[PDB]
Amino acid sequence: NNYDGDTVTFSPTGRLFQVEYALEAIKQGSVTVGLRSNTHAVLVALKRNADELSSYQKKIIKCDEHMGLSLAGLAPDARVLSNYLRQQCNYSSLVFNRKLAVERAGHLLCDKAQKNTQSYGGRPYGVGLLIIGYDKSGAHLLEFQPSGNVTELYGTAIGARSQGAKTYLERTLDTFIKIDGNPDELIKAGVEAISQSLRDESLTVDNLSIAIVGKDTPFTIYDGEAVAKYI
Amino acid sequence: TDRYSFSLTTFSPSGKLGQIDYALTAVKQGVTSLGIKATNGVVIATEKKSSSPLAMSETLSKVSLLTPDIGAVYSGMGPDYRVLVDKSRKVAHTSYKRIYGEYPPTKLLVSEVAKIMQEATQSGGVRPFGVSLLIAGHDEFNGFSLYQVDPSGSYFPWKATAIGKGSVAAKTFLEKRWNDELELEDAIHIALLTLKESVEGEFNGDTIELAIIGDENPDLLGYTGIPTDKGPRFRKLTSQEINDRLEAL
Amino acid sequence: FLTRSEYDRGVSTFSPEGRLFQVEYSLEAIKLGSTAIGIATKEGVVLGVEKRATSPLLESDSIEKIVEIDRHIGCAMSGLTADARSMIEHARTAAVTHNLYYDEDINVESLTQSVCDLALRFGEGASGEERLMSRPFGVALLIAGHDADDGYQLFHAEPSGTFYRYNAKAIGSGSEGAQAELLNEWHSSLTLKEAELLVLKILKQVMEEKLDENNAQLSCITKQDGFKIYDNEKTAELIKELKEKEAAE
Amino acid sequence: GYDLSNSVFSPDGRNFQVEYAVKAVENGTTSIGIKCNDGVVFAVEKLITSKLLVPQKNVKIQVVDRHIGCVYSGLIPDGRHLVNRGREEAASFKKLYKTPIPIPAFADRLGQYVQAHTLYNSVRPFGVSTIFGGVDKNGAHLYMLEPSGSYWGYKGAATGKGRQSAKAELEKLVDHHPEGLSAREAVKQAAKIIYLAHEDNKEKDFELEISWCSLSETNGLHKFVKGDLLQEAIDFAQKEIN
Amino acid sequence: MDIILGIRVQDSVILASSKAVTRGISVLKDSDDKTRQLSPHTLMSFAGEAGDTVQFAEYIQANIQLYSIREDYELSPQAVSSFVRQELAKSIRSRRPYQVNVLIGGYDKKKNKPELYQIDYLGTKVELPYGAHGYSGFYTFSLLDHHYRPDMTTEEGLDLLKLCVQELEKRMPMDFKGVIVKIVDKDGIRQVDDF
Amino acid sequence: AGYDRHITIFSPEGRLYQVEYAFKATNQTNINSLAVRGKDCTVVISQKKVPDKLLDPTTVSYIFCISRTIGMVVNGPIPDARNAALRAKAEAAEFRYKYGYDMPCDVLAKRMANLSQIYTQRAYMRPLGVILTFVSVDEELGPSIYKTDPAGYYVGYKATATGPKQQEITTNLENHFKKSKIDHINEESWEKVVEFAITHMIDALGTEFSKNDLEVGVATKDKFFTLSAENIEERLVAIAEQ
Amino acid sequence: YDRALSIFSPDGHIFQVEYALEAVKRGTCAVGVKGKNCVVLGCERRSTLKLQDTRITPSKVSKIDSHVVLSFSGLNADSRILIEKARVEAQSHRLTLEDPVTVEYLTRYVAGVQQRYTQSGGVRPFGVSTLIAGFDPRDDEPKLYQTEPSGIYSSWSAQTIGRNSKTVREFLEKNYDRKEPPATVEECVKLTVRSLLEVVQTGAKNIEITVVKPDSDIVALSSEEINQYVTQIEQEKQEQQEQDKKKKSNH
Amino acid sequence: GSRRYDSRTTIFSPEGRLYQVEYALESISHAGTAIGIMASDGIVLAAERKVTSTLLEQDTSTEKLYKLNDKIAVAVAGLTADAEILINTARIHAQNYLKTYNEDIPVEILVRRLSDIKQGYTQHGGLRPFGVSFIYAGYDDRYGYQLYTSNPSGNYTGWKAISVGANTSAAQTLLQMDYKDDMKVDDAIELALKTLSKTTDSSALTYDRLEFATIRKGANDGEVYQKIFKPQEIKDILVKTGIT
Repeated sequence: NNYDGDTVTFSPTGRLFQVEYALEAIKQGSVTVGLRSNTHAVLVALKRNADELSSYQKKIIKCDEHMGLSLAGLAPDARVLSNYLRQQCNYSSLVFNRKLAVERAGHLLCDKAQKNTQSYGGRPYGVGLLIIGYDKSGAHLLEFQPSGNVTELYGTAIGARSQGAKTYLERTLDTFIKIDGNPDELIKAGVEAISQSLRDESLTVDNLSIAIVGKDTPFTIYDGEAVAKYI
Repeated sequence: TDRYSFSLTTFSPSGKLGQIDYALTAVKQGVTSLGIKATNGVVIATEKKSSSPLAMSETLSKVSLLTPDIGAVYSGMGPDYRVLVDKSRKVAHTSYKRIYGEYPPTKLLVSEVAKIMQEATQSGGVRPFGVSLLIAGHDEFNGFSLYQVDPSGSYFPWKATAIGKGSVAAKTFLEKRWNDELELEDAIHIALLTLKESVEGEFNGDTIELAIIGDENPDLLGYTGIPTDKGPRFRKLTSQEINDRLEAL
Repeated sequence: FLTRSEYDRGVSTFSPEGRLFQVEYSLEAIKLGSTAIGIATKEGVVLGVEKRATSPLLESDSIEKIVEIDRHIGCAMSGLTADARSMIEHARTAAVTHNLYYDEDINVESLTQSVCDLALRFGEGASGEERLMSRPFGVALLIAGHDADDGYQLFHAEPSGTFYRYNAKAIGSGSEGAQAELLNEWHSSLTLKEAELLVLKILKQVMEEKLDENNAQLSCITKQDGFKIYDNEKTAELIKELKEKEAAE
Repeated sequence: GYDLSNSVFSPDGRNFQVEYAVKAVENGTTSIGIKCNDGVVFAVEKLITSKLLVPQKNVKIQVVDRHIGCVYSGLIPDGRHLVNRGREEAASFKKLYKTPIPIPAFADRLGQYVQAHTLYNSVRPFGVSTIFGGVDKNGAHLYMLEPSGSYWGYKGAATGKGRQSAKAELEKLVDHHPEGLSAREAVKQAAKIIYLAHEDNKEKDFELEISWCSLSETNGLHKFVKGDLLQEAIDFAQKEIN
Repeated sequence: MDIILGIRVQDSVILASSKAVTRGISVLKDSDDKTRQLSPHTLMSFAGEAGDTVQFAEYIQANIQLYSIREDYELSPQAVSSFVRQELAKSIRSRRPYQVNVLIGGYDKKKNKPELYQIDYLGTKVELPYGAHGYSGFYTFSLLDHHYRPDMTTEEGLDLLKLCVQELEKRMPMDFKGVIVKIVDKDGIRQVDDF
Repeated sequence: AGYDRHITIFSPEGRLYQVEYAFKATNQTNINSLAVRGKDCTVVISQKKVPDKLLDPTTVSYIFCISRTIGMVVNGPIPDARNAALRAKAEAAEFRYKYGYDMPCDVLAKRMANLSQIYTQRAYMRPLGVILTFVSVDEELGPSIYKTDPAGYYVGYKATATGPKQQEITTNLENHFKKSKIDHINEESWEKVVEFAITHMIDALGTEFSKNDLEVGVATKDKFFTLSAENIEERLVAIAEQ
Repeated sequence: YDRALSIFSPDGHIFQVEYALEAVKRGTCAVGVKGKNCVVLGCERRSTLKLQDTRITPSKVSKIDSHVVLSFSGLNADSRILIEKARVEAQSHRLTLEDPVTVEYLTRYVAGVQQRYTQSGGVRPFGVSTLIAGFDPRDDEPKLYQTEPSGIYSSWSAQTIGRNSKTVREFLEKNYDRKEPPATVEECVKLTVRSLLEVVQTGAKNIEITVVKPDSDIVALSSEEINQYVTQIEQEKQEQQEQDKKKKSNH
Repeated sequence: GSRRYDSRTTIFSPEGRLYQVEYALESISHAGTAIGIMASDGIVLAAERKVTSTLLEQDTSTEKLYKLNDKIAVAVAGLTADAEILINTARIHAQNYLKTYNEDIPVEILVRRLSDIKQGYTQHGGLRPFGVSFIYAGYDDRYGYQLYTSNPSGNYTGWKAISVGANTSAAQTLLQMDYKDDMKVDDAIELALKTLSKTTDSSALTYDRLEFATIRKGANDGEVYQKIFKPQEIKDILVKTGIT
């Protein structure tokens, strides 16, 4: 509490420090990797057990049958935004007879982050979401920050060891863009992505949780022994 | 967001309310004013002072009309005087002029304005009005009456009293010059003499604002042929009639 | 005492660690709870709690930590029980709401997630909706129950708004010492009565009192017979059949 | 110590909060606005900060109504909120009067809303400079709006990190043409002055985006510059810097 | 409306209420009471509208007893009467109309005199030596005036009231199957099973 | 107590630290004003200075027209100038609505004073940082000046100036009415009072002017107008030929 | 207002809940003891100050219902708010569910009421602890509950709150057996009076006693009766102490 | 913000006590002295004004004595400014009760209603408590004459004889020494006057600085004469007790 205070402070460095702090929420979270092609999106998520009598913590939430989100960070924070994205999608289905597109939903979300930074007694949400979908304009992968920035990427990560996933994806980038209508290949290259983002916790067929979306396939979540064909 | 709903007013640890002490100190930074209650009237007097000498003070007033029997005059903060005079008028009309059709008693009006000062001490988001007001008026049952509402929200009746920075001197003076028989004429020559000890600048009837809650005037009513509607007992005296009283000491 | 921090005038504020500070503080209040051990089998879930007493005057058979939420969902509460009084009431309302709407059982996970939604509501006035708590709760639950579509479940609900499915979980003061042993002794070959006795055996090690039936309490959830709280005499019987097996090692 | 709240005053006339908000905008990226005779040309620098990014699929230039471009720098989410408000305020005008909001009338709505957040302790001041203008029927206009809730007319305006350089090149261009230049011809000059304004900041690599509202080529609606025109403009600037 | 009569005896108020209850065109019940003891020494009987009567009658017992337990002393019948008046008064102005006609009878042990009151549905309090509402009232008001005396013993008040019952039965087209009798006196609030 | 200078509340001394700072934020821009009474007219000039070439000069103003016969000339910052401008326009319209004739100067002065008063008495309220001068020609009171200020106090005048160097201007007006022995300039042409005013402003500030360093407003009866830059230059050509 | 007045403390408490428990400790002492055919609440009447009329000063045991009495210790302002809220419930129960309250439902209500002012902000916690006693309707289980300002209720077979309460609790482990309560009103009363004569002292002045017998029998005992019991306890105690003393001498 | 500037004023200290109540009680001990003495025929409430001058009017002053209702008057000691809201709330409550039950208010009800108002301010809102201490004189059927004093917490206790404001402990001892259980209004007046003569900062106690009112069973069989005395009737009983 000097310049480092609540959501109202500047701060002679143009910052607000509430934003950097909520971005350590993400860092303290488990790793997740997204990657897309022009015909398929794939999210490959690392769940995290608390103990061996505890289960693994769901990391991927279905928003729609062509739209999905997967969180990284604080689970209570995620649940206020996840309810929100599904709510405006069903709203767009009702009113406009239309799927709520991924790019537009990034803009809606953006302003929802902004006003709890605007108002005193607010706080930024300490969750960053990766949001995939397939619409009438094709595949999109958005990376959402506690900042409120929405950005469009071919493949990204957030978590711990997020740097190691992006370096694998910088080499192999032009390979997965020209693989199209073969979802299998994209899934495996993302397994391979999250291999460089292990804390020696292993690749395991109940640690890794997949969800895909196609042109030709709904949103589907693979878990348990639906992941064994890659692993 | 907003949550000022908690008072900026608290009790100091040695007893009292801290802010009303600070506010009384601010009343000794203002102008000087006095009021004398005679047998046959009330006279009120104050000094006209202005920021720049090229300022027009004749188009400006520091004795204001609340109702046609009841006038006020201040010593203390200007901005705070101006707003509280308009509410005095708004509560006198809504709470006795719709409910009984006629202008309030002076005692009833003093309590109406003392609730406004109380609710500026109480409640969050506020501080007291930093003024001492004289509320002089006439009512039909306790005769002529003069009150002083202090920044606290108490009032006290007096027979003559003074306020502002020259208050100690002025009151010592009024202690011998008041009497159980007094004429309104004699009270006018008195009030000028005292307030002359309190003025250190120019001295003229253009600078001394005199109003009397004397006796009715049928000419300031604007109409005739009703004996039932009486004239205002207040009468602000134009500057020329005041310039005469300078010699009539 | 008086921890070195920068916030104690906010409640939804960060934190150079990057985690809510109040939430953090809450999990270090579950260790002032009394020890509740809970073993999940595939044949029932057993919830045992040390009731805790503090005088022998204290009548302790009219106090319990076991609360029936509905016929097929049990809960045992540990931590600060004034907070949990409000939490339990909320779930009971939801459970009945689902049976009104659909004339069907509520999922064990679906209910547990709902009381997590309640716990996220601390705040001065944030987000779109009103905040009707100022401060997060300091109580954690072992919601046992049985649903038709995943069988027997045991969940741990945190005052964080986060939930993990456990197959045995301990909460309270003696939580750490219990759970070490849970990691070691549990297998998926337990039955209803072997699990039952396994609760009183580890509950004896984290017993700071004396193991008897007036300070230890059992409860089961069985599919076709519902949630049934073991009477006190039957709990006495099990304590004795423990002593046969404790002089048989 | 006068940073407690945004309603406080300092004895040097300062209001520490608000001045610190300018530090936030200086970390932006170069953004220009060209007041031409026929209309306006906005351009924004879009950094490619990674090769994993999908180029020309993110906009930082969004229209408000159909004839007011708004291009912002500073805090990108915060500007998306200030742009979002002015679509509500703009549409209210059109309903109530059946005419699209005039550019000087729009200037007032936005200005007033930013000024408001320094009169209450309930909210935080916005840390953006927004640059907006377009063509109305009383002609083309340009405004630069401060995070202080202050604005003035401009014959050219700029913001960013390369703002010393931009504002400077823009004096040269108003000294080439005292009678001003075509918005047709301005497509190629926005390209030029963002490029010299990136020599300070040449650590990174960028994609040029340009937009215009002109009466002469886009019939007063604010459309994007695209196609062959866009890539010729890029080529123009490159030959100039070499 | 049905039977509901008061007579102010020297030392007591004798109230009586109809047994018969007809909602629809079939008598459904015929031993029901229409009276609820407010306080140890004030009884209130009611008739008026169906279903309005049962709810609003429970409402007054609740509130007057709320105040009784606050002050560990009981309100005078004059004071309870005024409360019932107050409420119904607000209710003819208010959105939903109540329509409850009440005889409040009590023995005040502090004025040492039995008190009888008639509160109509409009909201008019009146002290009376005998009273009645509705249909029954039209035949009895004149019948009680005839034979009365200022001071009459308790068992004389019963005999008179049974002349009024007996008369009613002949003349009314409605059937009421006899009354229930209650005495409110200085020695408490009792019933007489003799009809 | 400990806070009396970041919230509005009396000091130990009985003064308001917060409000004083508002009066110490009025000399930032460094605009000066001069206003004089004709016999049938009111004249006010204000400075217009732009620091760089790339501001368009037309939009840079300080003379803002509230009512049809009342002009309002603002000394202090341009964000709080716009909030004050807006507010008065709302009240002025409101007045016309409920009494049936367009708002007197006197009452418009009294109204903005009561709004200033509230901002120095509410905890979470930022005082206005402006002195407003209202110039009018009334039909009942004639040419008048009332000046409002952050305190919430107003005062009338023969003539007044504001700015950092205002003392020099006090001297010129004091001399002017020391010689005449009347309380206003006696001129029948609204133009030469604009001329007299400028002459005293050149004398007083010790500095030469141009059309663009001036900004001139005149209230005659039943209209308020501002002079354009062309019409301003002419007054300086008729000043030399006096 | 809506600002937090309770902020969770990192030592596993809330600061203001612990301050509230202290506000009862500096409060006046109540002793409550349940028999097997009565409940008895004895409460101290502070009468240190002279010239006080006790007839117009209320008692520190207040009957909520006609068969449920409540005594209290702690702050005497705040206590009156909990008691007005609890009388309102007592009637409500009759209105919507009929029958008078059971001891348990009310006890839970007072507990949730003090609980609301922690968890909510802008409302600070109370500092009052109650002994809630009575019999349920048509039963004769004497039920003695205690509520505390943390928002927790406990049943107890005998309980004490207020100043030097711990010293009284020590007495009750040895002089009241759980398995055998006293079996007469008169014995149970002489037991609680003896407890009051130790931490309040100064004759029968300060001693107030409410005795409840099943089925709506609440009576509060006259000064004269109290005067008889107190003087008997002192003489009986003098007679006993002295003969034990003698037997010690020789042995 | 707001959170920043908040002190917290309704919270506890480790004492389990509220500063703003003690601080209020302190400020009543700087004001004028107020005494009530209950006779078997009446109640005398006698109050000393903390200000006086030979230019103070006495003839429109009822700045400590105020009628709440025609059977209930109070003597006021504390912040006079605060008290005025509470007085008019008290008059309105009296009237509410009187409206709905058509019968004169008990003294018990009216003292408790005020105590709860004061209670509301310490309980919540972050407000300061009104700093007033009341002595209520009342007659009601049930208990006859009744005397009650209440303090800023919101707590009341009945009394036989009491003193509040400045010299609380001193005047009280005097009252213990000369109190007869039964008195006449004349014995109550005699005691009351002499105590305030023994506690005043001026060299002699004068009529021009005394407010004095009674409620007298000077009228009989369910009728009471309420009196607010004029200062010239106060002058006259001051020579009877021989002060003057």
